[PDB]
Amino acid sequence: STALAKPQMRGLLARRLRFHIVGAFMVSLGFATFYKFAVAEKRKKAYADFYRNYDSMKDFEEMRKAGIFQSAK
Amino acid sequence: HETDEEFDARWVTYFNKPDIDAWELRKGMNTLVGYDLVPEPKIIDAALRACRRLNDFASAVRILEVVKDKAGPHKEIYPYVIQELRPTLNELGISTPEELGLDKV
Amino acid sequence: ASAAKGDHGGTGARTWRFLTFGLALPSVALCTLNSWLHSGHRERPAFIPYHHLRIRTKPFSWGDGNHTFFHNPRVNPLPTGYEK
Amino acid sequence: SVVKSEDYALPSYVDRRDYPLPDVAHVKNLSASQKALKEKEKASWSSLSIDEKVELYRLKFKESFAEMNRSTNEWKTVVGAAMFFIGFTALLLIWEKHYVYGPIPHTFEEEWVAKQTKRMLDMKVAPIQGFSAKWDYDKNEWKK
Amino acid sequence: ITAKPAKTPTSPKEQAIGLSVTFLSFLLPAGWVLYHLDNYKKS
Amino acid sequence: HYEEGPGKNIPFSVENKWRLLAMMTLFFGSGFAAPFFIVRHQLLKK
Amino acid sequence: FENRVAEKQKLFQEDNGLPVHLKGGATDNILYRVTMTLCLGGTLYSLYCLGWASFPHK
Amino acid sequence: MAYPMQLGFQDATSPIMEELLHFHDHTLMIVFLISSLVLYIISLMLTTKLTHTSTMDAQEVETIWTILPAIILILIALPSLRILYMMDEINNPSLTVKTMGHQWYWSYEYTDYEDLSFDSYMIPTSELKPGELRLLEVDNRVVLPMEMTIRMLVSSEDVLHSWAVPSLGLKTDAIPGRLNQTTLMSSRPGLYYGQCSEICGSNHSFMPIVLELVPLKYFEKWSASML
Amino acid sequence: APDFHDKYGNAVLASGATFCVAVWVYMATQIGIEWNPSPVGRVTPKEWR
Amino acid sequence: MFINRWLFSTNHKDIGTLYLLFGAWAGMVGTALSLLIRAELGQPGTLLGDDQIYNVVVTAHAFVMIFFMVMPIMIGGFGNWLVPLMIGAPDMAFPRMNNMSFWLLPPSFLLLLASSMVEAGAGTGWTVYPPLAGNLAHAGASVDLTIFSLHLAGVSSILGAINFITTIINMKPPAMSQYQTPLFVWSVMITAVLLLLSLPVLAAGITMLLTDRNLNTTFFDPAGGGDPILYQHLFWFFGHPEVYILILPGFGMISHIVTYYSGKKEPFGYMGMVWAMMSIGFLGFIVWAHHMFTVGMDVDTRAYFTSATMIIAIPTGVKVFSWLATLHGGNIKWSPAMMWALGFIFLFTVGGLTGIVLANSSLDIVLHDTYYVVAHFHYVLSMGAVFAIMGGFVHWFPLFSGYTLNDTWAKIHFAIMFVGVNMTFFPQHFLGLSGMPRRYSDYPDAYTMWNTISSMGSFISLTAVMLMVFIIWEAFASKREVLTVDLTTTNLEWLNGCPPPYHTFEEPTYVNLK
Ligand SMILES: CCCCCCCCCCCCCCCCCC(=O)OCC(COC(=O)CCCCCCCCCCCCCCCCC)OC(=O)CCCCCCCCCCCCCCCCC
Ligand code: HEA
Ligand code: HEA
Ligand SMILES: CCCCCC/C=C\CCCCCCCCCC(=O)O[C@H](COC(=O)CCCCCCCCCCCCCCC)COP(=O)(O)OC[C@@H](O)CO
Ligand SMILES: CCCCCC/C=C\CCCCCCCCCC(=O)O[C@H](COC(=O)CCCCCCCCCCCCCCC)COP(=O)(O)OC[C@@H](O)CO
Ligand SMILES: CCCCCCCCCCO[C@@H]1O[C@H](CO)[C@@H](O[C@H]2O[C@H](CO)[C@@H](O)[C@H](O)[C@H]2O)[C@H](O)[C@H]1O
Ligand SMILES: C[C@H](CCC(=O)O)[C@H]1CC[C@H]2[C@@H]3[C@H](O)C[C@@H]4C[C@H](O)CC[C@]4(C)[C@H]3C[C@H](O)[C@]12C
Ligand SMILES: C[C@H](CCC(=O)O)[C@H]1CC[C@H]2[C@@H]3[C@H](O)C[C@@H]4C[C@H](O)CC[C@]4(C)[C@H]3C[C@H](O)[C@]12C
Ligand SMILES: C[C@H](CCC(=O)O)[C@H]1CC[C@H]2[C@@H]3[C@H](O)C[C@@H]4C[C@H](O)CC[C@]4(C)[C@H]3C[C@H](O)[C@]12C
Ligand code: CUA
Ligand SMILES: [O-][O-]
Ligand SMILES: [Cu+2]
Ligand SMILES: [Mg+2]
Ligand code: NA
Repeated sequence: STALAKPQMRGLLARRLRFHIVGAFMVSLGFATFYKFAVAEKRKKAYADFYRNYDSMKDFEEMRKAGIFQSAK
Repeated sequence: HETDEEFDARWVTYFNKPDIDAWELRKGMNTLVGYDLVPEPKIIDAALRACRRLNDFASAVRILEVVKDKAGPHKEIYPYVIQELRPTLNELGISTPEELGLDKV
Repeated sequence: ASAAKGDHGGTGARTWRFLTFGLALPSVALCTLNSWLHSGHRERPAFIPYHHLRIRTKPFSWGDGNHTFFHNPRVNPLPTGYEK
Repeated sequence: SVVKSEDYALPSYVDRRDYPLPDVAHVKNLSASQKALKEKEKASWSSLSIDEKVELYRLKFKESFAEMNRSTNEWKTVVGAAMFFIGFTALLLIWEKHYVYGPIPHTFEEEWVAKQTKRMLDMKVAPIQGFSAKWDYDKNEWKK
Repeated sequence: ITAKPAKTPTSPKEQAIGLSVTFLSFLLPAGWVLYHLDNYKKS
Repeated sequence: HYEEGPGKNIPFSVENKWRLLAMMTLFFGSGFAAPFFIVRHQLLKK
Repeated sequence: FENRVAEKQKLFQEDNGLPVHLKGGATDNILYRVTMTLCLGGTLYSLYCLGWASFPHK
Repeated sequence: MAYPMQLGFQDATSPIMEELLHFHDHTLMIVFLISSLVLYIISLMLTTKLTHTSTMDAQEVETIWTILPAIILILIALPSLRILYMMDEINNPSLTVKTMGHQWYWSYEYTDYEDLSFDSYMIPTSELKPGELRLLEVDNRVVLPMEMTIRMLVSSEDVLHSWAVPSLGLKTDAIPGRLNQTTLMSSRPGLYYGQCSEICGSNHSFMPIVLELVPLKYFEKWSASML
Repeated sequence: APDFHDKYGNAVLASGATFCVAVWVYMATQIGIEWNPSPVGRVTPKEWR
Repeated sequence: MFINRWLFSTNHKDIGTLYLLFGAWAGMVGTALSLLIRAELGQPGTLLGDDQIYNVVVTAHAFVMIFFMVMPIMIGGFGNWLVPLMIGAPDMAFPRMNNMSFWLLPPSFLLLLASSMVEAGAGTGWTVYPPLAGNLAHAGASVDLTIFSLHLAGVSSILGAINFITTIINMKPPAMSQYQTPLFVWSVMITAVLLLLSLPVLAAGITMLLTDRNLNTTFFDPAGGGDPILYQHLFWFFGHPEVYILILPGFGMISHIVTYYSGKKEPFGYMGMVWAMMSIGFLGFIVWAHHMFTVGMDVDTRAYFTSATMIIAIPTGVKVFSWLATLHGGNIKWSPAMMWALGFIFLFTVGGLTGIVLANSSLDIVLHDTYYVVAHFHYVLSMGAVFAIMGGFVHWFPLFSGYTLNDTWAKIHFAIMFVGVNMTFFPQHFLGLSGMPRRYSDYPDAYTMWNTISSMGSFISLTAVMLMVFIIWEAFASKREVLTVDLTTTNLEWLNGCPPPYHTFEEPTYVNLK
């Protein structure tokens, strides 16, 4: 209501850049964590789960029964 | 590397040179607005008085324009500047761009 | 060859400093990295008392006469084999 | 409005927010009235009327900062025209499909695809994630 | 950049002509060859 | 000496925009058409 | 031999407007026309050979 | 084999192909991050009225934009080279099979004991049995034992070819006068498809590879059956 | 004074987007293009052997 | 006078104009070939024929785009027009030899045309590997005409390289050091050194293929003790430098365009940009065998080539971040040229990154000779080299011609092209990861959706090409003559007006040493 106080007048561009480069880092950090869960670990779990109790003979017998093979009717 | 205070003082001295010529006035303002800052009121004050000594009213208005422009979205800088310059604006009879309607398309 | 670079006009200190920091020292840094990756001891091989190796025609003039000057117990066997 | 061609070798006027004080005045050749205004300008600016101050400004500068910084409706034309030409491209594709391309192979027929799909599930194509992983081998249906 | 006004302005109608001619000059010969592909693979 | 200035430093005339349009159409069109006609030539050859 | 370079300097600096490849005189024009005729004719001939080689022949 | 609308790698059928899947995930995360940072910074540079047009000093910031990419490159190269040397390790196989590329089909030789050889041709679309795969089936598949280390030797009797099976992570060029070796190990039975991967003329698109992976006892039965 | 974009930009944008969407939708759905979508959730497997 | 001016030229500007016209015409030919490619693949089955006609088209597409469109436009066109102006020189060092570099190119192109008209064409790939390219699998004249086409293009560029290096070293103002010359001039100098050193090796290799085909040598024939893989080494010792040759003048133009339309007097980090281009040029000579990771090389060699290839990312990233830092703080002018350059920075970066994926020889086993590679190089070529070409063309067209373009039309053109190239090439990453091979006229059914979309994208880019032609016509039709441009104090090529007089700098600039 009285006199206006002096705002920051120097280095406004540099201040904006610093704030948003830091912000971009945080988002990158964030996204790296998302990707590890949703992609890399997801894929590691899917292969580990598939094989943990996988029965390759049983798999073959199912395929053989369906007629898929030339050499094993 | 100089302090802000030593930078500002060089620029005040620059514009306060009594026989500054038109070329030096333009060189000064055109160089200053290249920096990452809005010039301190004490600098603008000296540049406006150089305009007076060079009988150049239009450049005085233009200098207020570029001060506002250099603040970008920081809307509080220009009213603070104008407040700090109002004594000089009154003494020299400088109308602001807004008072002249030069702020509307 | 013209190598693959290409910057004359009147050779000078500035160009050679450019080469020093922009090519020479980076190459040293790369080779320093490469070497620190491949360091780490290698298995010392079985000792075999080959007669063309561990030559002793006269005792060395230091030590007990039987140790080379930069003898490394880990990788340099004596004529009788690796030390304990 | 058709200017000079020694202009390239002479200082010229520019409206540029980072070059606020151009090398020449907007108006080079002054009228008698304008010359008189410039004389008045050597006296106190307080004695200048608003209308006269604007005219001093317009002798020196072409556009004010607000004027030179104005946004435009051009993006509407650009985006709309681009979509028109991308739309026109689909007419080329329709033409190509009608007059150039013949039938695709019989392996795309619905019954072939149904059989092919079973044979792929029978050989457990991509069973960890890609394809058979998405079939419920117990319930004999696509996993929901 | 600054420029003089066009010496020989090209109206929207003239532009429609220039555009149409340009597009046709690309499309019609290729179109004719591609239309007749079957006619070529049999001679 | 040679002619200089806009429209004069080029091996084609821009004196008439419709003659120019014919020229440019023949120029770019012939390059774009050539591969289609070479393909047709190879297909027809044998 | 004697040094007759000065007389060739006078010949090739004569202000007659001729480009350097013709400034030696009428012999230059003959050699140029021979060269260009062989080049352009040879090029036309290469085009005929393309046309012949472009179709099943022999 | 690939399936409709596939975005990524075929499901891994060998341990090395799984390693490559996990390494691709790691590298693609970095590619996505760097791509998106560059796009973001472009938008950041373009969205402010604030200006700074005088000379900027570059030295300090260029340390960061060399050191950080150098570290990223090392973080890619470390697992990349680990997998490379893994692929190369001595493994002693129990079976050697040769394949010879031809224009345009593959032949196979199993000459560890018997002298078995045969040709393997694409099934034409007009001869596919219902539900079989266009451009991918062959008349004679490469029968192989599952869960065993197999040495494949690759060459050519005419032009270059390349012998590939994407779900096993395999691609070995077929070069006349040269005998290239690769190692094959399938974790699962089944049918595994690939296609000629070096341009070789008229029917490059039409000389596929089909492996048929079966239990050892069934492989032995098949071999015995060829006497 | 109003330029080309003031006078026509709204119409160019609206008509451009409308034409583009309509023609690509037609091309994609009405002329027999085979997109070959995934059979997952779509195709009923049918006996082949 | 017309023949004297345009067939007998010794003028760097007119010779640059000839190159630009030649390269534009070649661009139409290469665009038509690319559409024939994508028409063949635009639905499953066969459209044209088997892989022979298809791969004659593919082979010609690549040769035309690289040797007759990009290099003539960037180096012959922009290089001849701009380099002398940017250093205040009155012409090139060898103004008459310069004209021969130009006139060797129509014969080179004619030989390429002839190759495709005789016999069954050269359906070899632009790599021309034996034995497919030998005299048993490619009997007859087609491959030999292709070799001769490359020989003439090679001589053209080698002599042009000698001209540019000499001009740039010898014809600057006496006060101007190499560290006062503009970045585009640097980029042409470095490109020229790469051409000088790499093309003679290509020439050796294709000459050995010619003698294997015609004089009963066996450099590449195992029956004589030769080796097909030797050809590949010789070819790629040239062919990796060649892709840096294709992009370096583009880097130089991008530096100028980004500087200009950011309202800056100078690019950020000038000496770092020089360093980065020199580093890229040097490293570009020691990485070639990353084109050969599946041929059977020893593991340690694969490790070295993986590592040396990835290190090029470091200087390249310096340039990318320096362009961003040049934008930083700018008064941005959203001109059409700026749009091309911004698209360049982002899309070149994507393509460079998938190049780094391929540098990993373990993953390259599965990605080699698939559409993943095609996606990589069309991002750096269709969306890098070409975007730099379009940005420089729109930026400097008023200098070369004296007339302005219609900026709105040019922005529309950019928008169409951006959609078209991304629709064309982004799905090709999926096709590659999922195993679709290169150089195939038809594909297993599973690959249909992305091939269909990619072919649709190729038609959108065709519409952009057609529109460009119209835009150039409109500019010459309307005749808006340039008056002034901004920033001439840091863009010397503009300071003699538009177009500059036939002779410029007859009185050289004055530059003193303080
Ligand atoms: C301008 C428009 C023109 C139109 C043409 C298109 C343009 C391209 C825009 C497209 C916008 C791209 C945004 C990221 C795309 C990732 C798609 C994906 O799911 O990728 C998956 C991976 C493999 O993944 C897998 O193995 C498993 C996938 C399935 C995950 C589980 C979910 C199951 C359902 C899947 C739903 C889909 C998920 C997507 C989720 C979506 C997340 C974003 O494929 C790949 O690696 C392909 C990677 C290619 C390498 C370049 C990467 C760096 C580009 C970053 C900027 C883009 C520039 C675009 C180029 C420029 C773009 C402007
Ligand atoms: C303009 C042309 C051009 C350019 C510039 C490049 C640049 C690169 N290319 Fe590419 N390339 C081609 C054109 C080009 N390429 C062509 C035509 C082929 C195929 C030839 C054929 O077979 O016909 C090909 C093939 C090719 C292969 C062979 C793949 C195969 O056949 O199996 C490889 C493998 O390493 C490769 C890698 C690279 C790399 C690492 C770069 C690097 O220079 C890219 C560096 C750039 C960046 C990395 C992005 C910017 C950097 C940053 C933002 C910093 C931070 C980044 C990181 C930390 C990673 N390219
Ligand atoms: C500069 C190089 C370049 C460019 C620009 C292009 C552009 C395109 N390419 Fe190209 N392509 C190659 C180089 C290039 N290509 C190479 C080297 C190969 C491998 C060959 C081999 O395997 O042996 C290849 C292979 C290749 C294939 C794989 C074939 C196969 O493996 O079977 C495909 C398929 O879609 C393809 C499609 C396209 C498309 C749709 C474009 C489109 O984006 C083209 C669109 C049009 C333009 C980009 C305009 C061009 C014109 C100008 C720029 C002139 C402008 C005029 C003035 C300024 C006056 N290309
Ligand atoms: C059913 C309908 C299908 C339509 C399909 C096409 C769709 C999209 C078309 C969109 C075209 C946009 C083209 C750019 C228009 C803006 C150009 C502009 O804004 O540039 C300014 C235009 O000026 C001016 O008058 C204005 C001049 C405006 C010219 C507009 C011309 C349009 C031509 C369209 C041709 C379409 C053909 C379709 C096929 C039949 C000129 O700039 P300066 O020289 O600096 O100033 C000079 C001043 O004196 C001008 O007054
Ligand atoms: C398979 C069959 C393939 C056949 C391909 C044949 C290709 C081309 C036919 C060549 C016809 C050549 C005719 C003579 C050319 C002489 C050029 C020359 O001598 O150029 C000189 C410059 O090059 C210099 O010096 C540098 C030194 C001179 C360079 C001369 C090079 C001649 C070209 C040979 C091919 C080189 C390939 C190299 C790599 C393998 C002079 O330059 P100008 O601009 O003229 O003048 C400048 C004035 O100031 C001079 O007073
Ligand atoms: C990949 C790039 C190619 C892009 C696609 C081109 C888009 C279409 C352009 C139009 O081309 C024309 O199409 C006509 C058909 O609409 C053809 O007329 C043909 O068909 C007519 C109707 O059946 C007959 O009247 C004519 O005699 C017969 O020539 C004509 O030859 C062809 O020029
Ligand atoms: C369409 C044709 C050019 C076709 C070509 O370039 O291939 C040209 C030749 C002469 C032109 C005509 C006249 O010479 C000039 C007139 C100019 C008006 O502004 C448009 C119609 C106008 C009456 C033109 C119509 C059209 O542009 C014509 C008919
Ligand atoms: C010394 C030379 C030129 C300096 C000059 O005379 O102006 C400069 C120009 C580019 C610089 C290089 C680039 O900035 C890239 C690298 C940046 C790192 O911060 C140091 C090493 C680094 C490799 C630099 C070394 C050196 O400072 C270089 C090579
Ligand atoms: C590829 C080339 C052989 C080409 C040939 O077959 O004609 C050979 C010759 C010399 C080899 C290099 C030298 O042997 C030195 C290095 C040895 C390392 O084990 C691999 C990288 C290393 C840098 C080698 C890479 C590559 O195998 C090179 C460059
Ligand atoms: Cu065999 Cu390709
Ligand atoms: O070549 O990348
Ligand atoms: Cu390479
Ligand atoms: Mg290969
Ligand atoms: Na096809």
